[PDB]
Amino acid sequence: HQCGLPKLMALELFKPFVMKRLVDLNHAQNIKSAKRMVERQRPQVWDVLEEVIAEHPVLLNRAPTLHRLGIQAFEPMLVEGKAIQLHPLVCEAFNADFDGDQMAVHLPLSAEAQAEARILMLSSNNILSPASGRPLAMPRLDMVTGLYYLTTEVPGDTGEYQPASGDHPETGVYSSPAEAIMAADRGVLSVRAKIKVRLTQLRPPVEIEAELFGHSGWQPGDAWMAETTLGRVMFNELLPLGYPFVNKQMHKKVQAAIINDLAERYPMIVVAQTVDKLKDAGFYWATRSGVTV
Amino acid sequence: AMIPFLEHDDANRALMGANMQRQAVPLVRSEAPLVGTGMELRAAIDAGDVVVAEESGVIEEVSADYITVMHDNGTRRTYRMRKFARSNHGTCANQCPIVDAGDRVEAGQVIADGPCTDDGEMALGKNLLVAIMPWEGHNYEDAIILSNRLVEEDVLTSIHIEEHEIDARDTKLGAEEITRDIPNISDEVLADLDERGIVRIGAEVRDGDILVGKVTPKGETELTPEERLLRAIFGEKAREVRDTSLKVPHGESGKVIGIRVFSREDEDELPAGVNELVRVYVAQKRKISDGDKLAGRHGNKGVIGKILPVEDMPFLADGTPVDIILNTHGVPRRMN
Amino acid sequence: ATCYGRSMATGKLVDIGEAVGIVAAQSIGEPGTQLT
Amino acid sequence: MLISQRPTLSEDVLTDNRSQFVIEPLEPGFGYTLGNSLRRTLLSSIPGAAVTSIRIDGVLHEFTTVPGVKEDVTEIILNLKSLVVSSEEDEPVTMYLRKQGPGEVTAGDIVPPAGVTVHNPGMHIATLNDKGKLEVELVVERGRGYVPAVSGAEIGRIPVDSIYSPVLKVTYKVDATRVEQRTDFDKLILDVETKNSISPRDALASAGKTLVELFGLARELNVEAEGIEIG
Amino acid sequence: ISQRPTLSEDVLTDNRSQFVIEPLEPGFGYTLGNSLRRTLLSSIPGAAVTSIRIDGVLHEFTTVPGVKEDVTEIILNLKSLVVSSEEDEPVTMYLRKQGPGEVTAGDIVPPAGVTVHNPGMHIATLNDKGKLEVELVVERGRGYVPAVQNRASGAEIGRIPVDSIYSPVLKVTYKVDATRVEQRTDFDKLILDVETKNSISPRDALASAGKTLVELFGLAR
Amino acid sequence: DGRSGEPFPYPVTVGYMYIMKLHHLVDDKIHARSTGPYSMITQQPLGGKAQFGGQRFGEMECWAMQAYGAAYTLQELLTIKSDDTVGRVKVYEAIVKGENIPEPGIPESFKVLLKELQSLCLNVEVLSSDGAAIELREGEDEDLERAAANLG
Amino acid sequence: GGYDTPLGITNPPIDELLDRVSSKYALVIYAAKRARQINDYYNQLYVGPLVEPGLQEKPLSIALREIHADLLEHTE
Amino acid sequence: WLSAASFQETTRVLTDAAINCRSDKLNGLKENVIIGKLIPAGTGINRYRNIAVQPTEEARAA
Repeated sequence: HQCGLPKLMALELFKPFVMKRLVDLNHAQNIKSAKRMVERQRPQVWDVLEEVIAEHPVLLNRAPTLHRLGIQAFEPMLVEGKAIQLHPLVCEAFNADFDGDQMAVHLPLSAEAQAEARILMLSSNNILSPASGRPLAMPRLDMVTGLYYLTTEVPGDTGEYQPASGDHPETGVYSSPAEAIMAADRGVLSVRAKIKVRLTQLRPPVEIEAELFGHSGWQPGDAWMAETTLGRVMFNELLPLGYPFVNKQMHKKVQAAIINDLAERYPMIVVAQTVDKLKDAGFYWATRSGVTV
Repeated sequence: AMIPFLEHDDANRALMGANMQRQAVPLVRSEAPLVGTGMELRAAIDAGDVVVAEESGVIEEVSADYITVMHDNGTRRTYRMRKFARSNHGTCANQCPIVDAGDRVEAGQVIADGPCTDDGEMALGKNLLVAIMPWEGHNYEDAIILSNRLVEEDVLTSIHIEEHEIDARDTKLGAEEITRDIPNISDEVLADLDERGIVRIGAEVRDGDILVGKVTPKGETELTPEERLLRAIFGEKAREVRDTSLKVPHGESGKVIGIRVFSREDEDELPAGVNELVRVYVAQKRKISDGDKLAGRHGNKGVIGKILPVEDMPFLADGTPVDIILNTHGVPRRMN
Repeated sequence: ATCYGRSMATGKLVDIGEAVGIVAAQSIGEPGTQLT
Repeated sequence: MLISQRPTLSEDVLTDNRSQFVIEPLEPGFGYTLGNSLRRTLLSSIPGAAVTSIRIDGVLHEFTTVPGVKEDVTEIILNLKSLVVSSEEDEPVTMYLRKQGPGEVTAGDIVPPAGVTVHNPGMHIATLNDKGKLEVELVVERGRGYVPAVSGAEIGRIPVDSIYSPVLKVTYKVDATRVEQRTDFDKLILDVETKNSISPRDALASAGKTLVELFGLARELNVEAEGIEIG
Repeated sequence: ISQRPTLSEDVLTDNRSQFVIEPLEPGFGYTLGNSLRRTLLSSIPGAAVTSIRIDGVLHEFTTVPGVKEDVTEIILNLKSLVVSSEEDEPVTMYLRKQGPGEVTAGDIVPPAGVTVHNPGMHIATLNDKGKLEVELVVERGRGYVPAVQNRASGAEIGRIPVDSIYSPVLKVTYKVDATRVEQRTDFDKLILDVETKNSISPRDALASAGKTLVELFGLAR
Repeated sequence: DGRSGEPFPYPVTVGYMYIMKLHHLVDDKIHARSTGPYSMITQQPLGGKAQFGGQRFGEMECWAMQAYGAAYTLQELLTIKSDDTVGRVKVYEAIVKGENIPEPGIPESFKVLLKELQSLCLNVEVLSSDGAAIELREGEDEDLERAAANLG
Repeated sequence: GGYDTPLGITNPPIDELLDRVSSKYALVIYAAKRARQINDYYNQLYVGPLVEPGLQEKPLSIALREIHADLLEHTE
Repeated sequence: WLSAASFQETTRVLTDAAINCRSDKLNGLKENVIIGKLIPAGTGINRYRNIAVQPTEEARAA
């Protein structure tokens, strides 16, 4: 729901609001001197600017506008530099490549215009294609790669679960996912290795939940033994609490199916936070996926 | 012919590369590429912006201003250097001698580097230590990540010279005047103006500053009621003026490197009605910034999306930080 | 609203004020650059 | 050399064992200076006690199933690794867990020797059926971090993964915060979840002391001007 | 389990040294060496030129008679100055050279408390008609500060501000030896490789980094 | 990794590439306007950065606004933000005084359209509900009443 | 109740705001008119805010919170 | 006729509209945009446009 706004750009766009709030406080004697101070970029204007910016939406547009998602409303935040910072999930909607593409900002003034921006045109309020209903703000490119690297199962990977043949018991089992993270901090466990973890905080799939927990549904805190990789646990923790565990290598199609399902059965804000969590994880693991030419 | 491994690039991306070489801006210091095709030298020479020795001889004297070569005939030839000249598009054309005093040169040899030339070869850019990899979504979607070294050591820095022009002409209410006396204007902001009202060579000008002071005749019906109250109370001057002074546009900074002034009082030819014409040249040192566009010769291009501190960059085992991080996903599908 | 059915963006039944002709034209024309 | 505007440490308590700490504002880039070192210090640098090995009566060569108990061997190993214990002197200290009557066994049924403490007595361990007998020996040592199971020697004794660290999980993030026209300042956020042995507060304080001691080694090479934020 | 880390310096050159901290928790070497590296690159204090004045030139884009390099190339050459100052206040150095010859950094006369560490560093070449007279203001700071404009100061037009790079360190890296044995005892040895600009020794730079990191890590308590 | 300190788990292709700085530069591209000069002809904001101009909100952007069903954003953009001559000044007053943004007026573009149609010998009248033709002008006394009451 | 504490413009969940109102557009008009009322209250000192206002909070945010708390009756 | 004139064949549309003395009802979102009126869609329809909003007695009490 946010966009980076260059400081000087925001100061010019919001100039009257910054002047009014500048005369409310005693920084400016009157409104004309306030204009003189904003034009000169006196240091007093940055606190006030950050104040008036708050929860005041702006509209971003990239030409050509093919469909209404070509214009979207964001909450601006003061950012360093002269470039507008755009969220990676809306690029698909804007067809925004960063080759030098430019975008336009518009400041809604009246209470009705601001309300329409916050409600009708807000970025996180439109996740889905108005045409096909499929998710747009869905992950793509590096993000996909990261998640795909995270949820892949590598046979023979470090710390792989072992049958416990011979004189020793099972070496691939962990009491909690936190313990598995501790093992991965040392060289002992690979994020992509097949293991067994006891999960309290994640919902089991349909078959395992009906078999183990019977008629009574699963509840947070109830432990169950899962056979997966630690990466798939970290991925499922990005999904909403109480979502049935998905043990799969995450292709783009699988992520699109999960987000399609969340759009149908879940509130819009839940989806909007889920795709952001998937974003951070997908990028972080994209840099560590080793993809190179 | 200047695209290395052209045969390994698809025709569309090679087209973009050929077109973007013509869009490269001259850097404050030029560096020839480690990997060339060999076309660079003849390209720079035939282009003409390099200074070439017409006849063989010995350099008699060399300065930043000129080179003079003593031919074996006893004849002399002196080549004057274009210094910080503004091109049609505002890039900085700056020639520098590559020869020393005792040097012997031959006909055809390059005496001085021009814009985008290193030792005679076309140099349109810098050799940068590159790492092909995704980095934290900052190079996502053709975006490019740079090391702050490129800012601190000025390796991508360029000079851009803007020509500001203003004239004083005849109007309905009579002639305009270029003057230092501008109503409602403090002595503090007139400090960098000379006695004519023109900014002084070497002044640092910023957004909104006065370059050339100018006043235009105003009518008495255009005074505010308060202004007319003052004029009638104090019996002020019959000449009422508006401040039309030439000011620096928004988002511009630099130093004044030149001033040219034309007047009717001299023999200077001016269009009818125009009494005085003054041009101010402002040079800006532009360090590479978020939003600037970079490209390679193969059609790969993007805008800088992040400039990281040197300590944030991935570094080799010996501690050398990479200069630039290009996203892996960009390479294979563009077919370069 | 009941004949048009669900709004693709919202996932719920199309609101009254909705202008579905412009959404339809944009939905048909936006992919049009992919047609060969 | 110049003075920096002093950063502050704030605590937002989530649960009794779980807290988020915020160090802000930090000069640009320093969130990543402090972040990974504080995380690895919190995890690996705090001494704590845990179970090094166990010996289950009735099963030595087998290790698959334990007769008389519903849970299998590895399921006993799992919730025995969850045992929260603290010791005083550092030597391997053996404990014994025995129960007869049908019911459920907890950590309170373990007999602590003098100088050790079981902080989660209500933690489930095993379920004893009718006539079922439960006898197991639990070795406890003090250490740091997470050491994997180290065996031959005498049969029946199984080394187990030893979680020494009193902190369960640590994750950090660096967010932008604005100080006087600069919006790129660093804001460090640490999310730490611990055992009830110690609070996240005392864990972060111990990590602070440890790292101050560590970088004190470089501080000792000379005395020369450095960034000084105090006051 | 109880042993304390020890820092032992091993000198390589005058401006390069290595520093070994042998006992460390496993996996703890990389992040410590990296906190040291990051602090060493960003935060180490030093001295650099702030502004310069040149007789007869009012700004950077122009030439001096008889001088081969223009004022932009002269400033770029001055970027290679490695200078140390004890004064902690702005102090002025002077340079005067006439006739033919090569003006180098050794031709600069510093005030007491300021030393130029590379006298052979090239500045300009002068022919028979060349004369070069330069004032160079040296200040003490840390990091990289871009040229301070004359608007933000009371500086006059003749004063040419210059980008100041204060960092004395040159190239910093590290390597850890991860000792993992079948026996329970494992540890990481940290080798921190530090090189400096000749302005200070690696020992002093690592000391400054140490005091900064101690001061900042004391915040948690 | 310069941030955490950990090594990246896989070898990364590194080398030296020749990179050019293109003449599309954010210093030239960034532009923003709250309020500025207007055309004497169409009474819309001037275009272009050098003129301190406003952004073009075009036909397709209006299609986007209508598909969203945002009526007040669209009207505000095309009236008080562009060619409404009284609406723009009153809007600046309202913001500077911390009041509500007033109701938009009539675009100058429509009046210009009517003048062009008339210049084509087309008789174009705006009819009210009762069938009479409305005449479009502006009261001169309002500016004089406020300006005169300003002094006292 | 399955969401983290919202940030900025999402402060009332859009779903919960859509429960008090039939459609998005009517919610727009409700919040807009209420915001105009709240801003008229501060110019004369009309109905004051029915929720304790933030330090500096836009009247549209106060209005959306009031609609979230069912403190306003709305007639179509 | 105002909407048809802004689409294609403006000259023809205006000639026919002039000879037929057509009267444009000014109801549509292209016509309303031209004259600066709220479009008859979304927030502009009369149902959403004119609405009474007042606090409840219970909220005014607290």
